Amino acid sequence: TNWADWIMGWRTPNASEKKMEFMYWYTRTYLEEAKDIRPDIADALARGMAGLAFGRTDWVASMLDPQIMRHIYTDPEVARIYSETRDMLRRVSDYYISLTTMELGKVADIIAEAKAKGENPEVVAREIAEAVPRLSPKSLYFNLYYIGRSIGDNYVLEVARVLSKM
Repeated sequence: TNWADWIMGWRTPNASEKKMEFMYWYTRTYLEEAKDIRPDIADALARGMAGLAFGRTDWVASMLDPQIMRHIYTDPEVARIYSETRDMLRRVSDYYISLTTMELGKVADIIAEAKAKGENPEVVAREIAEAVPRLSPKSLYFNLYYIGRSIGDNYVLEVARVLSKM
C-alpha cells in the first residue's frame, strides 16, 4: 500500500547479510517485473530502500545518485517511491534534505545534464537557485552538501559550495 510501511516491514534486529540481500533482490525483481523499471534504476532504488530498511547510509546513497533521482520526472512509479519514502530519507539525513520530491527530481536532472556537458558549477548553482525558489541558497547548500557527501560526488560538492556563498 505504501513504500515506507513496506520497507519498515523488513526490519528485524541485527538483520543478517542473507536477509538484507533477500530484501534487496525481492525489491529489485518486483520493480523490474511488476513495474517495468529499467534494471539499472531498479538496482539503485532497491539498494537505496534496503539502506532505509536496515540503517545502511552507504546503501541509501544509491538512490541519491542524480542519474537515478532525475527519473522522478519521467516515471510516476519512481516519483511515488521517492514521495512515499521522503520522510525516511529526511530522517536519515537529519533533516538536511528539505527539498520536495519534485524539487529533488528537478535538481537531480539539472545536475545530471550539467555534469555531462561540463558546465561550470557557478552556473549550475544559479540554475538550481532558479529552479527551487522556495528554498534559500543556504538551504540548497545543505541539501546538496548532504547529497554530495553521501554519494561522494565532488562536482555536486562544488555546486554546493557556490550556493553556500550566494
